[PDB]
Amino acid sequence: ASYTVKLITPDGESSIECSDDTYILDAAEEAGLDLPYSCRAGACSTCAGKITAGSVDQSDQSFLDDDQIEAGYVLTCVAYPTSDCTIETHKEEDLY
Repeated sequence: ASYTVKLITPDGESSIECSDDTYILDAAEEAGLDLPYSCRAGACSTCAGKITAGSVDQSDQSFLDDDQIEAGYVLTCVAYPTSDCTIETHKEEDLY
């Protein structure tokens, strides 16, 4: 289970279900492009999850995550409960 739903990085559709916390670019962006999560908001743009619509950060607080509990749009590389992960175009390095 876990790590299986859908994501999309330089390696388009990736599988992620994070039914055990995590999801972070590590699940996808690292499954094929290795990129740990730490820089924190205001430090990078690699974690631009486009509609994570899955991993529920929960501990958003001041740190960026999902806006409140469902929005990969922000740096969601530090979520908490993860009811399925859905990050598309987490960061195409262009922002079409």
